[PDB]
Parts: sequence; structure tokens; C-alpha cells
Amino acid sequence: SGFRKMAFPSGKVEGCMVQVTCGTTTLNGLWLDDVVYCPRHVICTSEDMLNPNYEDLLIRKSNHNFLVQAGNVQLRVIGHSMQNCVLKLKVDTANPKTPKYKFVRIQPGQTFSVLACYNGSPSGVYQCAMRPNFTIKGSFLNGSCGSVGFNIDYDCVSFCYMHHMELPTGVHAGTDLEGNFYGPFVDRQTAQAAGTDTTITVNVLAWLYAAVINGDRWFLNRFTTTLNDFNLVAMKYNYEPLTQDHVDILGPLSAQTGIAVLDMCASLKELLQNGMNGRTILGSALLEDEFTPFDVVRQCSGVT
Amino acid sequence: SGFRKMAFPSGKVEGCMVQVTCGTTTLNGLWLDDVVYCPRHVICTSEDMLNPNYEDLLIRKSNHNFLVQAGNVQLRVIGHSMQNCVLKLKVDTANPKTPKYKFVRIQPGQTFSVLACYNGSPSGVYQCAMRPNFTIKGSFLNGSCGSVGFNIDYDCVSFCYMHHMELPTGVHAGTDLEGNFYGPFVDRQTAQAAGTDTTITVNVLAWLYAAVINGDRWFLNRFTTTLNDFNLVAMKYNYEPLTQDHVDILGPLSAQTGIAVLDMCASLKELLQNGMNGRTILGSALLEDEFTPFDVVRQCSGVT
Ligand SMILES: O=C(Nc1cccnc1)Nc1cccc(Cl)c1
Ligand SMILES: O=C(Nc1cccnc1)Nc1cccc(Cl)c1
Repeated sequence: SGFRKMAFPSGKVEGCMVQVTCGTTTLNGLWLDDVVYCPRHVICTSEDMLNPNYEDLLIRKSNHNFLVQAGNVQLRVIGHSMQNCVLKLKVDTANPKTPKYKFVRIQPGQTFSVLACYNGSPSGVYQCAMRPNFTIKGSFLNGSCGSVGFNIDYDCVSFCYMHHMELPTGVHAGTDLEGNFYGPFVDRQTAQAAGTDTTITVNVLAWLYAAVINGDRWFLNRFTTTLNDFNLVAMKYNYEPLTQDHVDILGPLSAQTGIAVLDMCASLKELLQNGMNGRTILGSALLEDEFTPFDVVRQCSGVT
Repeated sequence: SGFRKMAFPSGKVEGCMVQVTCGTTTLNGLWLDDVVYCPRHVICTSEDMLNPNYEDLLIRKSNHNFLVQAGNVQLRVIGHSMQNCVLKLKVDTANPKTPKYKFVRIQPGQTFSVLACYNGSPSGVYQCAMRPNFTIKGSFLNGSCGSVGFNIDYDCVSFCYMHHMELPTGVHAGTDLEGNFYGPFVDRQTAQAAGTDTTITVNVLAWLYAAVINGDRWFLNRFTTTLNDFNLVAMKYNYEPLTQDHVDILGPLSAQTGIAVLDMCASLKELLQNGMNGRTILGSALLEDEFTPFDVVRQCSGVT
């Protein structure tokens, strides 16, 4: 029992972190096989960041200008290429620590672990959700760029995120490992509108099932609701509309607890309309949305 | 910017996890050098757990009865010994993945990362605080015993905790790596009183400084207080009494923000007496106490 915001074990990802330097900028790279991936803004200077012409900035750079260091060993760069907002540096040595890996583009509302790094060295690991508006509320400082987000299925690391920037609002933006930004963001030092965010309804419901499994049941009530009635409440409280797909994904949790999904929706409806009344659920005084139904089943079953 | 409940990178600890089986019980062991450490209750059966005579149960066991598996390789056990509530299994092979390590007994209120494991395999990593009452509010299932808590200072892993049991209340109890329980707990299937817990005042204050550094300043006020006046409020709200040692430890955070420690104490006093008024601080609707001043400085400075 007990429920924590649990990150994946970061060992397989720590073995992939390197330092990338170009000119006066140093950030993190991910070394998989004979390729080092890093944000393309490593090639910029303070004069460039307002509206960099990346194609032009990269033309002034040669293989020898990209200094890649993995701990104490220097990697030899034999090729460089820009793919969207990421640079791919071909190196002459395949990473002996390369795990089984995939590059995936996660969907908004899905979760992942972030291994925050500075100068190619890991500082910490935390669990994140990709917000419905494609931002992440992380913990990153200048130098953390190139830190990656990932999920692990037994021995395969699915990399889903690479950190690129902090918006003027303090929220974070980045790309998939093909350099495609999540959201409307561009890698420029400019004010950029993050769209209206909503709460990930299916995750809140999954976390309410996690609460029930772990003994916190005060919020359960004698009511039920329909998808339509619930969705009017979700609309009013800036919650993502619930669909039958979401109900279907909550099936295992519904089967384990014996509480029908629409009955849990009626609990959530009462928590939205009345608040917590100074009470807590799994140590929280607000409705948590950064656990998916998959995360709940995995944590409550002990998947390694 | 941003503030997360950040765990240490778990790679150095994942390389130490093994599976320990004795009879019909399987749990986790920590393999450091040529020694495997695990909870001594691995030698019990369901008939024994109410009041095991560990000395007697261990006498019926030989080196060949302790099956230690590190992934796919079996380790050869050449010695066994009980030290307090831990078994030390001498193996003929030193762990090639042994990092620089220390065994430390942490103080209540200090934090650490837990690498939850099942059958010698890591499932996840999370940050914990040792409660003032020597319990930990973790996430552990049956089979998680032997999972360890640790801190990392550059390349040295200070192991501080090994998981032994879940109390009937759902909170967790365990030992240091010499087998000494934290708190009054004994490794028996019996109801055991956890003492009255309090909130870790110095940590809440450290987290209020983390909030200020990251832009959340609404709670700051025009008031100040004394250690004595604050301690009367702390007494009323079951907060640990604040001492000059705690104020001294908050010195760096006080210097960085320019907010005197007693001024931050007056903010905390108003939050205790008036609550949050439906507002949040660093994404939380309650006062967080699982970040030490050291954790705040480290996260806000980027120590790797
Ligand atoms: O945000 C940037 N760095 C940073 C700082 C703090 C936290 N995370 C990241 N650098 C940057 C500046 C302007 C545009 C771009 Cl793409 C990158
Ligand atoms: O608690 C025990 N296991 C467990 C289950 C769930 C979460 N954490 C641990 N086993 C045990 C039973 C009785 C006394 C002792 Cl020391 C150990």
C-alpha cells in the first residue's frame, strides 16, 4: 500500500547522457548507438536567440566544433545534421551502454519520467505529465537543455521528450526525439502563447481509483451520473471531456474495485462542486491528474 | 525554474539489486562488494511471522539454502550472518557494479530516494522523508522488502534505509543497513504503535523559500515573529519546534532571497492560522515538508 509520484528507474538513461559543447554553449546530449542527439540551439550565442537562422548558424560549424564528452572520454564527431529542432552528431563509437530503445511521440495527458541533467551529468529524476496544452511543468535550470523524458517497458526505453526551453511563464517546452516540438512552440527567445490548459479527467479518475485501493474512501458517495451530466461539470471546471475510450481504459480499475466508472465520475463531480472540505486524498489537498490508469495499475500491481 | 519532488538518479543502486530466496520467501537484496544484505524475515514462513525466533529459524538454514540471483546469474553463498534485523550473505564474487558507498543512519526529517524493487528488479524511484516518528510514507507491495533508501553525493551512495514492513496502518517501517530499525518497530506481524507524528517545520520553511525563488510569493506578508511566538503556533498545529540550528541551516536560502528566517516564520504562522484560502504553493494545496533546505539549494542550483 501507499501511493507515490513514482519515476522509472533512470539507470538505462544515465548511461546515455553526454555533454555537448559548441562555441560557448554547453548542454546535454543523448548518445544512442553511434549518434548523439541534442537541441539545435547549442549552436546559438546570446545575439542569435531572438530569431536564430539555424540553417545559417549550422553552416559555420564543422564536425570538430561539436565537443562531445561522455564522463571523461571525448567522442570523435564524423557527421552532423539538423532534423527539425535537434542536431544529430554521428560519432565513431557506438555507446556500449545503449539500451533497447524506441523514439515515441507521446499524447497529451500521458506521463513520463524526466532525468534532469547539467553538463552531461544526471542530477535527479521526476515523473511528469505532458499537459493537454503540450507544456510540461518540470524543474529545469539553464544548462538542463537536452535532458530527456522517457518510459520503460521491461528493458526497452521509449524516449518521448527532449528539453528545449522555459517559456517566460516558467513552464517548459520541448520536442520529441525527431526534433518536432510538442505544441505550437518554436526554439526562439520570444514570448509564446501556451494555449488554455485543462485537467486530465481520465487521470484524476485513475487516481481516485488508486485512493480507493489504498484506503482513502471518504469521497465515495451514494450517487451516479451520466457521461453527459459529468461532461457539463467537466466543462465548467476546465476538465477534459470524458469519452467512452477513457471509460474503457478505466475498465481494469473499475473491475478491481467494483466501483463503476460513472459512479466514480459522480464522486469527482461532488469533489469539483464542493471541494475537499479541508480533507486530503493520498496526501494531496487537490485533485491529482499526473497518474494515468496504466500508472495506477502498474504501481498497485508491482510491474518491474 | 519549477519545483519537483525529485529523486536521485537510481542507476548506481539498480546495479546492486539482487533477488534473495530462502525456502518459499523471495525478497530483495543489496549486493555491495562480496556481501548481500537483505531483511532477516526472508527466513520466515506464514506460521513464524507472529513472533519469529530468528536465532532458531536461521540455525536450520545453510549457505546453500539462500538463493541469490543477480538478473540471470546465480551467486555462490559462502557465509551467512545475522546482524540485528539484516542477513549478510557472503558471496564468492564482488559486485563489479559496486559504487562508492557508505552506510548511514539518517535523522528524522531528513529525506532520501527509494528504489522500489520486486524479485530483485527495480520498478520505480521516489523521494521520501523519514517522518519525525521514524516511519516513511512510501509505496511498497508484498515482495518490495529489501528495497533501499539512499542519498548520493557526486559518486558516493549513502545507503540509509532498507524496507522491512508495512504496519497495519499502511505506513512503512525499516532499518538502517546494520539492521537497526528506525523507531520502536520490531520485525513481527503484530500491531505496533507508531508515535505521534509532527510536520517537519524546517522543511516547510525551506519549501516556502523554494516557492519564493520560483515566483510563488502571494503568502509573503508585512509581519514578523519571534522563535517563541512561532513555536507556540507550531505547538498548536503539531509542527516540530523551530530551533536556532534550524534557522542557521536556512541561512543560505535566507541570504539568496533576502527574506529573514523569522519573516518567513510569520508567513508560515499566517498560513497555519488562516489556511490557503483555496490557493496553491508550487502546485500544492497543503504545506509540504518533504524537502530539506539542502534539497532546495541543490535543486535550485543544479548539483549533479
Ligand atoms: O530556455 C532556455 N533555457 C532554459 C533555462 C531554464 C530552464 N529551461 C531551459 N534557453 C533557450 C532560450 C530561448 C529559446 C530556446 Cl529554444 C532556448
Ligand atoms: O510487511 C511485510 N511485507 C510488506 C507488504 C506490503 C508492503 N511492505 C511490506 N511483511 C512482514 C510481515 C510481518 C513483519 C515483517 Cl518484519 C514483515
